[PDB]
Amino acid sequence: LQLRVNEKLDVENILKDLDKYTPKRRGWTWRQPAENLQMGPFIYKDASTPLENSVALPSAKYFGDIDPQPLPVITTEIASGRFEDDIRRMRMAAWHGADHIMVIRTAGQSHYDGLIEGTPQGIGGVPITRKQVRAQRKALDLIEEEVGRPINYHSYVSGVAGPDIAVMFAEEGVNGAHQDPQYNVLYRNINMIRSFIDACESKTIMAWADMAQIDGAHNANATAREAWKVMPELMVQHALNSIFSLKVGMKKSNICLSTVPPTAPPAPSMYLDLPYAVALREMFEGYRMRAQMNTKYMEASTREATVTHVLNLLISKLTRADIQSTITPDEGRNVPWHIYNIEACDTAKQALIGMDGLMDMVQLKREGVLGDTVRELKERAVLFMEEIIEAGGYFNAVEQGFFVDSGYYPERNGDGIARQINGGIGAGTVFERDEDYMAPVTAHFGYNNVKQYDEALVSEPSKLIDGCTLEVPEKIVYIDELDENDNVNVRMEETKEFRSMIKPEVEWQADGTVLLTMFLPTSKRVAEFAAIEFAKKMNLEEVEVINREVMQEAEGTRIELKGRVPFSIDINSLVIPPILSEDEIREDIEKTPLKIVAATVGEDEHSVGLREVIDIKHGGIEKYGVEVHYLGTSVPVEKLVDAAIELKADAILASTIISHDDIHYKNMKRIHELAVEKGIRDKIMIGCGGTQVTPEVAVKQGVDAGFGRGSKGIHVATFLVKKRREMR
Amino acid sequence: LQLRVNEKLDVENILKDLDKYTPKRRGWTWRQPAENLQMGPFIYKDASTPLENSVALPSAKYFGDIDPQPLPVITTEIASGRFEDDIRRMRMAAWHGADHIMVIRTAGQSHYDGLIEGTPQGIGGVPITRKQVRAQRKALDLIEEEVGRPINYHSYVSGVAGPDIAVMFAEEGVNGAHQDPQYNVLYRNINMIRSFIDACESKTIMAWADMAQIDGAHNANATAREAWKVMPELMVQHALNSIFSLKVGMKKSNICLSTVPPTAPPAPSMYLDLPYAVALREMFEGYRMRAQMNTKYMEASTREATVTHVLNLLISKLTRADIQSTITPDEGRNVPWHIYNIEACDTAKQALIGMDGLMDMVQLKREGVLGDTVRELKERAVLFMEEIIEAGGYFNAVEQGFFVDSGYYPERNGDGIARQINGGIGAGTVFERDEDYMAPVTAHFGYNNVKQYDEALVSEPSKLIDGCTLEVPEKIVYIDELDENDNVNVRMEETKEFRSMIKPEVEWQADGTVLLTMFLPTSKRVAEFAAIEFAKKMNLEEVEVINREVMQEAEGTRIELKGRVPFSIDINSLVIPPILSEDEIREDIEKTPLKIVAATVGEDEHSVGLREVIDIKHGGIEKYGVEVHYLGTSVPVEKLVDAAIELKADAILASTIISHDDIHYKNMKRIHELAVEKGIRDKIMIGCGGTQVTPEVAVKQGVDAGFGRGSKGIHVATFLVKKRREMR
Amino acid sequence: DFQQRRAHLANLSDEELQTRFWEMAEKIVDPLLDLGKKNTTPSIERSVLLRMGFSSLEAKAIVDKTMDRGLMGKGAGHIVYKIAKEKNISVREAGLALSEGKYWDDAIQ
Amino acid sequence: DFQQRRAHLANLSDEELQTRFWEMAEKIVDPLLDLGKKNTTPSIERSVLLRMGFSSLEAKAIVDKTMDRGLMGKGAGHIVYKIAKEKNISVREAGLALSEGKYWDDAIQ
Ligand code: B12
Ligand code: B12
Ligand SMILES: Cc1ncc(COP(=O)(O)O)c(/C=N/CC[C@H](N)C(=O)O)c1O
Ligand SMILES: Cc1ncc(COP(=O)(O)O)c(/C=N\CC[C@H](N)C(=O)O)c1O
Ligand SMILES: C[C@H]1O[C@@H](n2cnc3c(N)ncnc32)[C@@H](O)[C@@H]1O
Ligand SMILES: C[C@H]1O[C@@H](n2cnc3c(N)ncnc32)[C@H](O)[C@@H]1O
Repeated sequence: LQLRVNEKLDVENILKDLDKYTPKRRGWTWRQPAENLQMGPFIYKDASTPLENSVALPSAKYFGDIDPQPLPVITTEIASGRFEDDIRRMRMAAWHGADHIMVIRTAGQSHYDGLIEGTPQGIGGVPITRKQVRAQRKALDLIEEEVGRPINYHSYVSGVAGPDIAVMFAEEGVNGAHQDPQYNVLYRNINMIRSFIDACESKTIMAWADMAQIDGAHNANATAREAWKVMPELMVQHALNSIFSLKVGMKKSNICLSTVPPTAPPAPSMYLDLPYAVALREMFEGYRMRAQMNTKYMEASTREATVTHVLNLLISKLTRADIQSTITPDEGRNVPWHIYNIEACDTAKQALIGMDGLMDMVQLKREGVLGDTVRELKERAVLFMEEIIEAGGYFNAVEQGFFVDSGYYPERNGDGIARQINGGIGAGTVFERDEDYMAPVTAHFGYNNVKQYDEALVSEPSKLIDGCTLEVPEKIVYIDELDENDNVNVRMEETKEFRSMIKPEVEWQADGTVLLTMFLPTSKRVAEFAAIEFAKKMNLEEVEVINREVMQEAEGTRIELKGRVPFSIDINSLVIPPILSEDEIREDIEKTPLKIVAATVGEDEHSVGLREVIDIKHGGIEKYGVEVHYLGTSVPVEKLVDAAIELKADAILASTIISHDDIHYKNMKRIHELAVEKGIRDKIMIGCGGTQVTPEVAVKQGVDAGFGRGSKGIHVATFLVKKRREMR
Repeated sequence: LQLRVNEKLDVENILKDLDKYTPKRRGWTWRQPAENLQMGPFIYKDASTPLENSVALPSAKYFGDIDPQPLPVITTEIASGRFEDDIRRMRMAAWHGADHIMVIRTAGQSHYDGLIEGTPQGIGGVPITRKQVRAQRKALDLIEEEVGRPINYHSYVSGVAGPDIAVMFAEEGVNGAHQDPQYNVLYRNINMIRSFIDACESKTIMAWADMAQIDGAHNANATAREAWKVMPELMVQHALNSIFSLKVGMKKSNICLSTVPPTAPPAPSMYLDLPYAVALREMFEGYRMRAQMNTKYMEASTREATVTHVLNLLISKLTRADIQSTITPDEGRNVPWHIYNIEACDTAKQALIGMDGLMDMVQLKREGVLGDTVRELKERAVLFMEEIIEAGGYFNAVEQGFFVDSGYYPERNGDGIARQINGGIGAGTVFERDEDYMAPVTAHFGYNNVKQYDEALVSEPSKLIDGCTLEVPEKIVYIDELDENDNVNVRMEETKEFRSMIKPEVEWQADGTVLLTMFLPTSKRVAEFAAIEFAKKMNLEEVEVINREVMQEAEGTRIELKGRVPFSIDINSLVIPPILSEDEIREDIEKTPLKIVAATVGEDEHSVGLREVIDIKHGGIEKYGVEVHYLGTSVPVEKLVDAAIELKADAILASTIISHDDIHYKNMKRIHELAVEKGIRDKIMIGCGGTQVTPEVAVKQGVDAGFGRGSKGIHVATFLVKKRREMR
Repeated sequence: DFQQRRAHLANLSDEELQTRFWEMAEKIVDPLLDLGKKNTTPSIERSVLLRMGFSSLEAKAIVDKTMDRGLMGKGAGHIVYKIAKEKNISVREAGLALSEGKYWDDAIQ
Repeated sequence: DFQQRRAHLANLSDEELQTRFWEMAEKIVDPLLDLGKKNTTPSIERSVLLRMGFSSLEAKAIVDKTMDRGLMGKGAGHIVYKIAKEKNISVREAGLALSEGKYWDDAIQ
């Protein structure tokens, strides 16, 4: 009920009646293919259904403002700690094509040994609670009906409270989530016996909810010393989670490998990463690919990130990507901002649309060094697996440091992370099930003695209680807030203030950050500190240098800084006034043709300025179909006016470059008077141009239009067709 | 005389004694392949010789700051209007890999009927003269010895004064030039007979100088209505200049087609441009390919520009580029700034290197839809030529408006440019050569009757005069300046001060410009205007909005603006203060192991903070090899102390999140007391952390270090290895 | 080393090699799945309680008390269920009671 | 349209089509090069003068007089050269003078 494209999200209203919000729909949605889709003048081969409302690429303006959408689901990651601001960004992202919103959790949420409740402020992520998931799912319902296409809402099931979250997620219609028991062990040191036992249940629940599962293997890129060495391990992590999840009962089509090309330039990254990508699509046929973009080998340049991303996207197009997640170009510079999520989404769209149909024109040289390297990588993985069994299994393998090691398997440098079968978080919390163990709910993995009560209900253990919450959503206990001071209501109350002053933001309301970019002709360290002194003198505060690039050691340095604006702008204090297009102009001249006579007048030999506004090269009026009779230079006003009569013209266009003793205005007078003197004056137009002309002062000398420095053919063509139009 | 990598290029000295300067080199230089070149940990297949001095890409730091260089010569376009400023940018561009520097001429130079002299200020380009040419070539001679690889200097021979310019470029070292007699007629309306008779001489002078020639075909992209319909015209313009140049006597290997891929997203641009590219290269085997980047379907997003540029670069890689030109990604936004040339050079390099070896793994599907279109394009082009002949040749074709028509040849829409064989600039300046016509000079094309003076000199007509300037540089007449107000020295005296104070600049010494990017939560119009007011209030003058991007209609809009900083800074008034790496910390702990006990202490159950500075996931000390015994939460202080003795820990790290009643600082004091009491205090390192911890206050409770908000493993591991060292 | 080690795999066809990869992957995981069948954890029991009608707060309390009495092997949910039936009370009441100390002696019995 | 126009190419191979394209390109430029062989221009002639050791200010002036007296057909360089020989003075003497109205009588003679 609502959403009007010209009105913002009523975030306040969104936060109301969450206790009553039920999700509209369940499960993961893929995009709808659209075979041979025509948009404007083009036909696309790898497109999905267009959006109902959306913001097209800037250069879409040359093509009817078409917004072709590629076939992969597109991810953007939004999680600043204030989900209530983030909700606004989600709306921007969906307009720019994002259909998979990933909410990273407040740092260390893996460690919470149960659900948390309400809307505390997060740190480097949003604290995941029922109320917050409802806020956003509710929000994304409104945003998705508007854009016209369903959005997959996504977060994380990782940790010691996986089963708890999987339940909450499954009730609230969370569409996708990450779950990898190996993540918990390797990177959070969750006891490994507890991690694997919990996953069985977590995955069982996610299967119920028909959610997309993403794995944890991107982590091995980040923790590898040299990521181009870690591919055997990735294959192993992908395999182990994949088959575990399958045997639990999750569908092959919901199990997605999280696969990030290992390297970036100046490495030869296509060559190093492409065989990995193929080997992976081949060994893992059946399963889904979630491509995601580089973060390891990335710096403070948004340009550099973007370029590397297009190569990431290329690897995806040359192989296969079911999901293509994105990383914001500022990720390694600053906590992501609104504008950079949007950059990311546009880049993914742009690049993938650019490559529409590419695989009908390009193919892999499958035999050749590609084939050999693919065969080699597969062997390295196989050997990793054989050695895990030789050590006596997965647990022994982790205890001996086989994972997170810096070697190119089978080389072991001996610097892995060894977890201890008896150690880690929640070590000592596994409990043997008795013969009479029972759980009366849908979607329980383990041994369940239901027969001791009812033979018949074995296949639907929930019946013992006439629905668990997966059947009877009313048995869910919603908790609003547990902390009276640290919550969304207190925070929103804090900025009722802005709801009609205005100021910038990057992530939170009125947070006042802006980006400053400048070049400074000096060494980099001097440049850095000089840059801060300029930003101070522009009244910015909390000034930080966040990118330095060297142009040349001596010649100077590029510097970006972010700063705070310590005041606002009253919108209503703004003076804001209340446009013919090149094509409109061209159609006008076809209907009624327009004819011109033109000379550089007096004893002036300077020919270029006039030529500039006539030759088609730089957008002169020749471009718009105008017919031009050029009489050269030093051409007396007399002969120019006689020539307009002679030729039977619509306009005189003269140039005055020489201007000593205002001879350039003195010669406009003439043309006007001479044209009066002869009588053509009202039936013909007269524009006049010059270096020292002022478009004001030249209407003053009798003539119709004046033209100074910078005049283009668009300007003189504009004039002609609008005046002509005052008459006829 | 020198050049030192930390001293700024001395322009004034460069400007001295120009009447004595000769080129060090003549002719064009290609890049030298370095087969299977190894740099850091990688081998490169399509690398060329490295540079002796350069700036590597940002992300090159992760790989030992290698700076691999690709096969094609790379271009950047530097032409601000003041060549003396532009030299400094050339140095920057060169360090960033640019080895072809292209100088766009002042607007309308084509219309100057002869050489101009001195150094007046250009508009939209550099006024090309012998002085300005000698200055830039002299400077480049220095900048190329610095980086350790020859740089090609390039400008334009177009216009009425072709042969005058080609002579001057021949004499003065210019390494490459644009020259297409079609450019002159079609886009500048110069008489067609004059144009082709001049091209014969021009191209001969260019042949003599072993220069690379770039043609004018790209212009047909700009003047197309729909660039994807313009291709058969393109093939035709490429042929005519190419065969013409061939028969004049230019080497195929110096004849470079100017080929820009015609489309850009959201068109299916790879699918459209890839067959053209292939067809062009199949047909013009033996000729050089000068790839150039798209400017037609471009806007004010640097991001958008940059991404389309990568697809442009993919096109080249999938086919061939002998020279790869670059477009600055600000080119639809402002006249190119220093920093955005450098972007372009980095983008070109980063993409190409990232595709190194790419064609060993991927190939064209040449049979199938690509070959069908390759063939069709070729046939359309052959029919174009047939009709030209059928029309009675070039001159009739042009008169009948065959060129610059918006139709998809042979579709003709009737909107072409028609030039008059009788007409245009320089109509009626063609003179018949007589039987006794003679020119006593080298590199003259036409009928030369030297026989009437000496049959022996027929092959060496300048012996008649004992060498022309081509043989006797000594005879060249150098003109310094013709105008004593508008020259390089007046401009230089204007900014003599700024040469120990500083300000920002975008293209010209102390021009004071900077960029400001911001998001504002309101519709784009208001956002634009609001943006202008914030810039005003920031002490910026001459403020223009240059880019507006809609995030969403209501939610907000990204604005970018340029403006001028009216102040300067003295580099002395600046207060500038005078670090261990990851590897260093890892090395220190490999060699000397480091065992820690840790706990959240007292009754406190908040565990996350401490694990977050420990688990390897977000950079906690685990990653460095620290042996960590974790005791859990609510661990009494004494327990943690006894644990440290029993385990022989080198340190205690403890967390304290609850801070009611200063209980954080208190348990800090009680740990130090207990340590002292048990007589291990000077043997042990104690670090204490938590949300309300102020390090300074922590140290005052007797512990060695305190850790607050935003602490990371690197902070903690840094203090541990530092303190332990200090301790012994 | 890689050369020496790969020797046995050097004659496998791609599908021998791929199925072998997967076969071993499967042997590495079967034992982990077995542990998941025969064992439980407090998160599993808390999650079972969520689904039976209880809050997070309430699940914690029931499970914490379930561990104190060494009853995990029966399933916290089972406890709540059996108690409900031998007091002729609702699931929702047994569990709330239990979450507050009542009925644990009865459960042990 | 296009499909009709192209019928006579349909049977050509890729090699014969390339050949045809270039032989037609050369037919098209041949008359243009010819014009080159047999004609000169103010720009060509200033460029011969530049190469004979004259500034551009000089070369414009000599060419502007040569066009005036109708002798472009001989070569402005030629004119300078002949005059230098026949008065027994240096090429630049010949030219400097010619550029200011002297010896144009002698040239016509
Ligand atoms: C190159 C040049 C010449 C060339 C001529 C160029 C040619 N063939 O076209 C030569 C031929 C080299 C030349 C000669 C002289 N020139 Co002069 N020339 C210049 C120069 C450097 C460039 C101007 C130019 O072409 N700009 C490029 C175009 C794009 O700019 P624009 O002409 O202003 O055109 C734009 C706008 O004005 C507008 N526009 C212009 N005309 C029209 C007409 C219409 C209808 C419209 C709609 C728009 C329009 O749109 C255009 C694009 O946006 C200027 C100095 C300067 N930096 O401006 C002097 C300058 C104009 N000329 C000057 C002088 C003094 C001379 C000489 C007297 C010097 C001498 N020899 O003693 C001679 C006289 C020539 C003569 N007989 O008129 C002075 C004029 C001083 C004065 N106010 O009297 C100038 C200003 C130099 C100076 N500042 O001292 N010079
Ligand atoms: C999540 C949380 C909890 C969770 C904790 C779950 C867990 N496993 O940790 C639960 C939900 C368990 C919890 C319980 C309670 N909490 Co609480 N909790 C929070 C919250 C929202 C975030 C804490 C967090 O994890 N932050 C993220 C981490 C990464 O940040 P961090 O701890 O600061 O760690 C960083 C630094 O401090 C530093 N660091 C920290 N320790 C150390 C140690 C070393 C050696 C080093 C080198 C560095 C270091 O490094 C980290 C980042 O790099 C905060 C509010 C807030 N915004 O801080 C309160 C808060 C701390 N808790 C509060 C309270 C009152 C409670 C309860 C009493 C509420 C109740 N039930 O009545 C209970 C007490 C339980 C107990 N027995 O102690 C108050 C404390 C009030 C005060 N003035 O002391 C807070 C501030 C909220 C508030 N403003 O009311 N809550
Ligand atoms: C063949 C030719 N001659 C001269 C000029 C311009 O020079 P005047 O203003 O003196 O006519 C142009 C225009 N060039 C755009 C360059 C593009 N950035 C490129 O990559 O080539 C031209 O194409
Ligand atoms: C499997 C997994 N679980 C949880 C966390 C979050 O970690 P805590 O709750 O343990 O702090 C992460 C970490 N990063 C996000 C993924 C990345 N942004 C991506 O695009 O895949 C993780 O990889
Ligand atoms: C400090 C953190 O502990 C949780 N929490 C659980 N119970 C309470 C309570 N009674 N008061 C405050 N916070 C509580 C969250 O409300 C909060 O974010
Ligand atoms: C105004 C333009 O005219 C040309 N020019 C040619 N001769 C002269 C002269 N004696 N004084 C000034 N400019 C001159 C220039 O090179 C200048 O830029």
